[PDB]
Amino acid sequence: PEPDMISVFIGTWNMGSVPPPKNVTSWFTSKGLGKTLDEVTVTIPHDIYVFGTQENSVGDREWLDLLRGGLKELTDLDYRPIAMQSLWNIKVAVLVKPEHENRISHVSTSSVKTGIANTLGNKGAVGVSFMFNGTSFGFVNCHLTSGNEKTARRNQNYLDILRLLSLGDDISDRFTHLFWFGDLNYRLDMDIQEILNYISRKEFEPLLRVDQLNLEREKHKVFLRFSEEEISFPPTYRYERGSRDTYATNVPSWCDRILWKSYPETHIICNSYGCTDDIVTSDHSPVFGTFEVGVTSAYIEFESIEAIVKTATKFFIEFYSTCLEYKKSFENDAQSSDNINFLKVQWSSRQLPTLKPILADIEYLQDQHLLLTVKSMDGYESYGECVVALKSMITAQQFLTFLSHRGEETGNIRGSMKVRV
Repeated sequence: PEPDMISVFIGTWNMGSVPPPKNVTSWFTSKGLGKTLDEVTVTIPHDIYVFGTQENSVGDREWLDLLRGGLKELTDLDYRPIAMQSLWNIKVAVLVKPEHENRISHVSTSSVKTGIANTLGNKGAVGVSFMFNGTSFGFVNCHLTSGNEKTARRNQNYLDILRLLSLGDDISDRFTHLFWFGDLNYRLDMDIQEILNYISRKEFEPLLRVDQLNLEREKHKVFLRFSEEEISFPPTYRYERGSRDTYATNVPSWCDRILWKSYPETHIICNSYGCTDDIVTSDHSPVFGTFEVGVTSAYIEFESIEAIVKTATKFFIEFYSTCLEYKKSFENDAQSSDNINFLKVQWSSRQLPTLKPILADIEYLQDQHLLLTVKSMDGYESYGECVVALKSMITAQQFLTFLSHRGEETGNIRGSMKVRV
């Protein structure tokens, strides 16, 4: 009866403060350049459409009506808005096929301004989250600091959004699938003429080697734990308005991006990632991404858990899951330190709780996830969280993962657990 997979469309477009054209068909249908949807059979009406825009001067009401009208003319379906959020001229909207409206719950929205001198809200982010049956989704649409030289400012904008957006403890591990897209504004570290030469040859690999987002991700400095699909479309900025023949330091760049972060052992596949070449009202080309995503419609026991945490003495663990009705441990009963500012802490089975899932079916349990948070006895401060999938843990089996807190890696965790049915 209920679906076990959905198709999600994500579109991002910096509209350049001018009216869009009446027809943006190519954007909605993943047609143009890059990884595209070419066949009739794969160009499907998606279950969820998410539209993120920047420099959007269309009124909220009017823009949503254009999206609803556009989807209706395209699909013959009356797509239902489930949420929308604007921050000044940064706007996101989520629309769902009518047959799925009953499956949506726990809708949330949020926005954050980023700036030192500027808090107008033309730089920042907007966010929307919800549950589709038992699977949660977060969508963040941003517009970060511009300029070739401002990489460090963009990385800080990212960190500030991650820490301050109140969707649904940062947002990193709040959702089964977190999509982050927009005008990220990362540029190419290369001279204008060399860039244009490579673009003429349709040779994108030499350019992608000097893309600042790729370099910063590779250096572990931003978008930790996010993935991006391979880019095979030309830079989406900066074009002359009225054609895509001519690019206008502001060298050509892939400013407009879609990235995702998913819970372990989930099903997610990127089916398209590209840009249009026939929408020409803005100095940016619209970018599309489509995804196939899995959705979901007994005693959990721990033999032991060991963690290494950054600290300069006693810690406990909180266990959280949507499949539970929340639970906690006693303090660690052992600790040691090979190195200064790191503490190895151990919890024997006596210190650890037994968790009780709501249903006992294997098909239900294999799709669930546990959130573990390590907190200090003194102050109840989080020193790190991680997510463990139950899919491979159903004898005792070992999990091994890493602790994160507010965008910093803060240690690791290893444990033995049993899921009995």
